[PDB]
Amino acid sequence: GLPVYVTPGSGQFMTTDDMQSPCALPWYHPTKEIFIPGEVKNLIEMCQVDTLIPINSTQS
Amino acid sequence: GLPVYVTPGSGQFMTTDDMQSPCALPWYHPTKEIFIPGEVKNLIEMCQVDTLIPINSTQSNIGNVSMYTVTLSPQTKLAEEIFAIKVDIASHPLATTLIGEIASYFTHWTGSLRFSFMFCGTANTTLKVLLAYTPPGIGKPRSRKEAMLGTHVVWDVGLQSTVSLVVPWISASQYRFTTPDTYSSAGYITCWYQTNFVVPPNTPNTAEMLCFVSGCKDFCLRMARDTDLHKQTGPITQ
Amino acid sequence: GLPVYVTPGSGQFMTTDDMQSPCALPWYHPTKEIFIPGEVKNLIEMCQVDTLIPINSTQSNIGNVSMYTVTLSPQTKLAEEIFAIKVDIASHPLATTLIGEIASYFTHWTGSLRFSFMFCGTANTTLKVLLAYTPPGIGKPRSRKEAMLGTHVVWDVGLQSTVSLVVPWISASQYRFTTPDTYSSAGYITCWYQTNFVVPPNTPNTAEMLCFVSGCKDFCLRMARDTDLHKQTGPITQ
Amino acid sequence: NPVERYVDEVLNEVLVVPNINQSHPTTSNAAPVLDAAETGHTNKIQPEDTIETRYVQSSQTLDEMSVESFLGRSGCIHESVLDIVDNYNDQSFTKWNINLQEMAQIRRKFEMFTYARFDSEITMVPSVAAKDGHIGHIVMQYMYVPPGAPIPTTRDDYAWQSGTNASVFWQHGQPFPRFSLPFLSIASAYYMFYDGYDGDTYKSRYGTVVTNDMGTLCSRIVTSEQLHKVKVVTRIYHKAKHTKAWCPRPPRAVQYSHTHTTNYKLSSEVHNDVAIRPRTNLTTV
Amino acid sequence: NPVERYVDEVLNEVLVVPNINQSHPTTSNAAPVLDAAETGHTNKIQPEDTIETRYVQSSQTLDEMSVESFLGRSGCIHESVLDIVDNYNDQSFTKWNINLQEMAQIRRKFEMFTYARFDSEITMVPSVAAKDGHIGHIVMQYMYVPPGAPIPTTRDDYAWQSGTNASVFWQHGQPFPRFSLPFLSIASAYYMFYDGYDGDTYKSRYGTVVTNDMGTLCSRIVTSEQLHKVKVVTRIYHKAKHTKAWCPRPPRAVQYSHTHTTNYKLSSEVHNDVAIRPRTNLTTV
Amino acid sequence: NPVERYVDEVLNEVLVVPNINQSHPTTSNAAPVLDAAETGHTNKIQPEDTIETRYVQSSQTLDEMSVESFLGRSGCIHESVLDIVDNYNDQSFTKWNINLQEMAQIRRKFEMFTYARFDSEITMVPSVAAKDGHIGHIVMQYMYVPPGAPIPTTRDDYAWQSGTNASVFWQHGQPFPRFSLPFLSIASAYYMFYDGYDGDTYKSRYGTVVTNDMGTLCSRIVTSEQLHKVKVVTRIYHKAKHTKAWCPRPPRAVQYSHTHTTNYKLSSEVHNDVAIRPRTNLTTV
Amino acid sequence: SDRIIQITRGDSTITSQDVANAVVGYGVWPHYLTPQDATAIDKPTQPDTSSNRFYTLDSKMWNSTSKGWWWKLPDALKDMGIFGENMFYHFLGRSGYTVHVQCNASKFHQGTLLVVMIPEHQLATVNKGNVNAGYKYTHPGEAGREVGTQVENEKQPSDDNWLNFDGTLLGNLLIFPHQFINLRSNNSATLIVPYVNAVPMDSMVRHNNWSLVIIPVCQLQSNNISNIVPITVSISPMCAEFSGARAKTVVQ
Amino acid sequence: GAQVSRQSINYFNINYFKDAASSGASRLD
Amino acid sequence: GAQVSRQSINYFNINYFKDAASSGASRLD
Amino acid sequence: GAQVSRQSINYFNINYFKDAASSGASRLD
Amino acid sequence: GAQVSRQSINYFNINYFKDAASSGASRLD
Amino acid sequence: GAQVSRQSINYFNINYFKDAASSGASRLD
Ligand SMILES: Cc1cc(CCCOc2c(C)cc(-c3noc(C(F)(F)F)n3)cc2C)on1
Ligand SMILES: Cc1cc(CCCOc2c(C)cc(-c3noc(C(F)(F)F)n3)cc2C)on1
Ligand SMILES: Cc1cc(CCCOc2c(C)cc(-c3noc(C(F)(F)F)n3)cc2C)on1
Repeated sequence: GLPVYVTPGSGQFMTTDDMQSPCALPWYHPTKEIFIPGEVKNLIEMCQVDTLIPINSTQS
Repeated sequence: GLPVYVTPGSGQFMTTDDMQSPCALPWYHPTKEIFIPGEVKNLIEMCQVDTLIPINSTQSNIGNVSMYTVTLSPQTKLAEEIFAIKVDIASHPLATTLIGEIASYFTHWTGSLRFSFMFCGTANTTLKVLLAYTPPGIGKPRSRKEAMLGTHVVWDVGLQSTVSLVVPWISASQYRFTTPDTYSSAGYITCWYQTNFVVPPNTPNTAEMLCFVSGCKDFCLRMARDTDLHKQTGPITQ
Repeated sequence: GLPVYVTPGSGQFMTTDDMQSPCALPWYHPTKEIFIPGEVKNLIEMCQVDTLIPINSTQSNIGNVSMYTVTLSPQTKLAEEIFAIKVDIASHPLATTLIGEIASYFTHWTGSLRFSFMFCGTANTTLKVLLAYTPPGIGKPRSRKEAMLGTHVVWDVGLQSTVSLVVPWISASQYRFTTPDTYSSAGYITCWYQTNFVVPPNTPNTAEMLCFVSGCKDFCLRMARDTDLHKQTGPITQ
Repeated sequence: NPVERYVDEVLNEVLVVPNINQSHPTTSNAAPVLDAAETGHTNKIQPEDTIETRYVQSSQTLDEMSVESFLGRSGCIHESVLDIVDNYNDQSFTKWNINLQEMAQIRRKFEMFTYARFDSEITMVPSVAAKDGHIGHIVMQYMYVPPGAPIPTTRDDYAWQSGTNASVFWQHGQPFPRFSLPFLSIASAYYMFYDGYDGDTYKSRYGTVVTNDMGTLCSRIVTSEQLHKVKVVTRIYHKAKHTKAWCPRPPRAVQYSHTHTTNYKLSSEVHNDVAIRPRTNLTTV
Repeated sequence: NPVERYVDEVLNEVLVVPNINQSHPTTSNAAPVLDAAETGHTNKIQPEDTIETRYVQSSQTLDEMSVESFLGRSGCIHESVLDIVDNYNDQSFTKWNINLQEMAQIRRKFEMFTYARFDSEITMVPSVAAKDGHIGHIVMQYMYVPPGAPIPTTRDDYAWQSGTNASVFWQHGQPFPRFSLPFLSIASAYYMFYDGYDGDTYKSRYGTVVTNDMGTLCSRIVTSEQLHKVKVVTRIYHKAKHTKAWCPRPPRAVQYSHTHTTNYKLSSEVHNDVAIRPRTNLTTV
Repeated sequence: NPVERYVDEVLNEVLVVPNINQSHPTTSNAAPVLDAAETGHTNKIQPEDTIETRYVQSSQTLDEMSVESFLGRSGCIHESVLDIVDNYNDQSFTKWNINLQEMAQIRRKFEMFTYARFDSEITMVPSVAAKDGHIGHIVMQYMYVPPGAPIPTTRDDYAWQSGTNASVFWQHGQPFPRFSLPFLSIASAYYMFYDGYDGDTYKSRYGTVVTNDMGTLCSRIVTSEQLHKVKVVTRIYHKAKHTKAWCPRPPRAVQYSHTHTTNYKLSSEVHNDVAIRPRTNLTTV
Repeated sequence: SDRIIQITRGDSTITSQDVANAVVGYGVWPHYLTPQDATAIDKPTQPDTSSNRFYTLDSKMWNSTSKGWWWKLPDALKDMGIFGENMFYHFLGRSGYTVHVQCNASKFHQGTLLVVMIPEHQLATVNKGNVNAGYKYTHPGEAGREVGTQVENEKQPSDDNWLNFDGTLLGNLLIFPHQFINLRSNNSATLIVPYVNAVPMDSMVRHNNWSLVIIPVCQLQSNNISNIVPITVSISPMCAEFSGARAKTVVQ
Repeated sequence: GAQVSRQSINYFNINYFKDAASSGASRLD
Repeated sequence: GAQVSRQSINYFNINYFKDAASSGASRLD
Repeated sequence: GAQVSRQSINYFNINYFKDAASSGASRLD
Repeated sequence: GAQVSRQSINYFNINYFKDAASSGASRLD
Repeated sequence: GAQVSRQSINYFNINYFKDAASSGASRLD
């Protein structure tokens, strides 16, 4: 077969990796997506909304 | 050689994976395929065929053909109830029907159900019956008036012996669980006397009724799983 | 590098796999191929050649050339039986023939068989014989009348010493097992006197007959396997 | 478009279900809800015919309900045991008469059809239990002996040479072995059921045992005797590929008893032998 | 250019932030800094409106702040334990009612939205501890039992055949198992919160437990009993892929108590239950 | 079409068998069923000539009966043993005079031809048995010593340097070693049989030993002496590739006795030495 | 009129003035074997009208306690004229059928029969280990088998109609070609089935392709029970062909 | 060998072994 | 199957499995 | 190096090593 | 995705991951 | 990067690493 060279990192599990993997539910068709108001695509949309500052947060 | 990176999952065995593998019998040529009547390509073809509901499956009836028939007869009180069952495709009076058995191999279901009834009294026996479907969010109807407020068919027995009641797909979510789970409990089907069972003299004062079930054009199952309608408690030997 | 997913089967050694592998003798140049008569490209070429059937392999004959001949002679009773064997290509009287030996390296067989017979009496010896093939689903014929109701050839001995009987492929399934398995048992071949063995005076009152077997244009074997017509019970040493 | 075909496979939208159209109140002497089950045909009435429906755009697909999908999942069909107790030569090898009748789960699925034609994918899961501590270097040999081939009677039988039979050697620590098998019958399809015999006498055999001879699976621990005893259990999994099925039938309703036969047991209280649950009465949901 | 599109993904410059333009001193009756928070809208004033800014070319990108990125990291959601103490048959298998509520870190992130739709990537990290010395040959089986399927009650239950359920077999020494799951709800999105019940009585259940039934994860040590006892801990990690989220909400401010509920504990000194740190007074930075 | 050629290989329909045509009753002085076996030719009569046949469309193929397929399966040809009993230096290495005569199964197949030309694929299955418990780190070295090259006489012989010979090093836990060998004869084909001598005197050798010298296979455990003794058995498998065979012959009918010779044993009751089964009489099927 | 029918086969014609349409098993009409599917190479014999005709079996009596009846094909026709002769003189046979079940009563009678044609109906034995149904029990001939009567020998097959005599539930038999004879609607059932098997032709003696099962799902009732109500079955082979001629096989 | 399609979105449908039994699940319809 | 683009700098965007759930993180915007 | 054919169904017939003895089983006929 | 060049001697310069930090050593000059 | 030739029988002569010392045995003549 095709000669290959296994590189360092192989076999490891990185929580932030971005690989593909086999699907445990083949042929399964997800429920049709309906429109829902309020979709968020980026957290910046939430940082642009005012929220109150607990500025007078003394112990009492 | 080509530098590669072995990914997580490698080496594992997933019973539902879809990989290729070397053939143990190289050069082997399979027997020519001949035409055989009755080919099935999709299980939906089996869900669209009517099968009898063991609706009268009380303990004294199970193990008898009588577990499939409902007895009708002249009533002394008006608007009496004939039968009542949950409409959930895999709930119990209809779990062992063909569509119920197949639904039991899947986790989700959707679509409309077709319930049929065939009267088996004499040709001189008359009767009018009300078949009703009660959508969820309420208890089973306690009277004919309460039942007829929902979806229903008034069936008049005559030359044509069979009637069909379609239980429309009326749900909040696009699908429901096939297993008995309240949230996705689909409602009830009840049967009541619309008028009465009338016969002339010298005629049997009772008659049977057969009940069938199948799925409509919109019926569909999803997410394959193992069934709980069959088990193995010991080795199956030679 | 290229992300890969190691699939089940990896690392295993399948004796019938078909992979490539590095060569231990790089740059080596094989001896030029010269022409040699008799090249074989397919074993079918060997199944199409007649070989003798050790049809008379009784215990007292095995280990002698006489195990290959059938004796004929003047009869006192009419329509006597001469021989009877199963037609299954790997059954026993014909398992050790060339086609039988090759069939023993495969699990399935199909096609028509060609049985030939050569008379070896004097040029003044006459005879008519009936060679019959009995399709399955019935016992071996107990008489000539019962045998001639099936496929058969009436052979008249003359200038041409050999006759051929073709056992047509008559089976329910497209193939049969080569090993003695009832379900796919192909039937029998029997031989009877059609008239009699006649000779003038001063001529041997007995004569031999040789039996051959080979496959027709439709003969074919399938699913390679190891043979049970040969074994090894100890080490083979230098 | 063979590329448009591919997008549908990735999304699993090859077999779409029809939409529900809007219907209206009606008054006619055409009564679709009425029919005759005696004909043997199912009434083809749809929801638009009994109630006033709205227009709904169906998105459901039937892909997962296809025969390929239904029978295309690996299930266990056998659990082979090689338990070294006191005699390595006798306990380090065994054999199994191949069949798909010993495990209820996959057997019931295939038996929902009368005939089926398919290729097979066999996957093996070997697990070595250390009874005394170490496991050493375990190497296994699984050999397919088609009907007629010589069956080994000792761990060093010449038949293990596998000069023509197919053998798979597995080494402990390596991935699970796997291979494909083409449709093997001498007929056009496998018989899930067979109402026939191998003869016409009171002693003839009945059923699929007559038509479903698949040969034997012989296995052995290749490694020679080690100080520490081990117990190797190899579980065989099967999956159908490129499947076709004919004449569907009622699902098995009672437990299985033996291979190649529909025989069953019945107790004094039959409701315990079937999945049917006793109802209090006709009106108790 | 789909290639120009690709260069942006490699450099992570798909979502760029706007530049700051030069502004100048102003004097007008248009007062952007003044507004009314009562309207429920955020004042849209920018820096160029309050001070005299210079021109600055912004290079920052918002790619990493995308919902896909925020929820697209594997986090632990469960730690399964199989501890062999004194009975192999009872201790070599277990089950878990699947959910994403048991581990605070990922739970809090998903709960910053009301609804979310996504595919899942499950990665398993098994680790075998040798309590007596050796570990032998450990082979594990993880089986997904969707709601309704039979749950195994012994290590040899017929349900382990996995004739239709999905099972992943892992062999010690091989890479960590991993697989994908498509969006599984019977609805269009998963409910992170649900202000509803499964009935209308004082005994009806409340919350996401009503809508988030995901089935059970059954696992067992496939290897049969070994002389030396082991403790196998399998940690399950989850990651969302192809994500969509709706209606953002306030982040969880106090510790979680139980799964599927917003219930919380409160001590006598509440400032200890929240992340807010007491200020000495209004002017002590 | 080289693509049409490929579809045939995948389906295994390269060599199709002819169809059976419909035939009719006949009456003539052309008698095909009659002939003369004395000629040495097989009567070429077909079924259409003896019975009235129907038209049948044959689907069978001869691919699997090809010489490439018949000899193209890996079979065992040797089982090398390195058993550490009491002297590591003497027992950790060995040698084998290469040949395909020691295992009956593959030997019989090749000997169905007089000459054969092919490339070889060698696959090795090593298995380490722990006689005392542990196996440590086993590394093996298999070296091909062509006739004439120096044969090692100790485990540290300089010949193990393998400066020019081909050596394969295998590490326990790694996949089974494998490699290809090109057709090696100094002639155009290998002799399966040889009716000749290496001289013309009463002491000259006879048979294939004269023409089939393939050299020696030397092997050793590379790992140095370990506390625990092991027994390493390496089984060698051979498979022919790109094969050609000439002049077919009768199959071996009795057991083999020695390598490179057709010699055989015969008991007092010869029917026990051959596969022929005694018939009761001529008419007992 | 859609409730009338005339079926002509060879020299026989059957009529009914109260039918419930007809059923064509799996939507495939019987036809002769084609050269692309054929395997046996000798020319088949096709008796045509001398074998493809209606043969009427022995009648059965239906009463309030009847549990059912079953017949197996081609076994049920083993002694029926030329068709019967042909199945024993040849190794192989192939055929489709027109099954016509007859049963009339009155407009004051009630009852329902489920008429089913089951392919490969492999019978079961109950509480007898791995012992299977014996040959003679599954080859009753034209007399068929009356459920609930036989004298219990060991190789006796199951007599549980609710479990289809094979371990599956009666209510699901409708997945097979079938019809109902509901006395208030029709007095006959008609099923036309093609040849169904994994091989193009088979042994007519060791293998039964179809099984005719008649189960009364609704008890026969009336106020004139002394009047016997019989059930009669008439079967007609279709496209019957045989191959591999020889002497006549003698069974048992 | 494999079947390459184009439209650009190429569908390289590879068959790694020389036997039909070796390939994965079949297409539907 | 995968989507090949050209400009020359080809972007072979492979999808190794037959299900959408199998692929990696989605594109933004 | 390998022999590529087209018709579209390409048959990439690869030979991974530099020696003829290295390749798999031969074609028939 | 990777940059393919031609002259014939093609230089398939592959980048197996979606981040710039993932690639190997840089070109000089 | 590798040198692709055509005639059709393509000879993909790949060089997997960026150094000349990394490649296999040289061509003769
Ligand atoms: C109906 C029907 C169809 C079948 C086929 C079942 C598959 O059975 C097998 C199995 C499980 C393995 C092999 C096999 N071939 O090679 C090997 C090994 F040697 F690698 F194990 N095992 C061969 C068959 C026919 O059985 N009944
Ligand atoms: C909201 C919301 C969404 C979800 C889905 C969580 C994922 O849960 C799982 C897990 C973790 C594993 C499997 C699973 N499928 O197969 C297997 C195995 F058998 F390989 F383990 N495990 C199935 C689901 C639904 O839960 N709550
Ligand atoms: C006739 C005929 C043809 C042959 C050749 C048999 C193959 O024999 C071998 C084997 C089995 C191995 C090697 C070999 N080459 O390198 C190595 C190793 F060092 F890697 F083992 N073993 C060389 C030959 C000629 O023998 N008789």
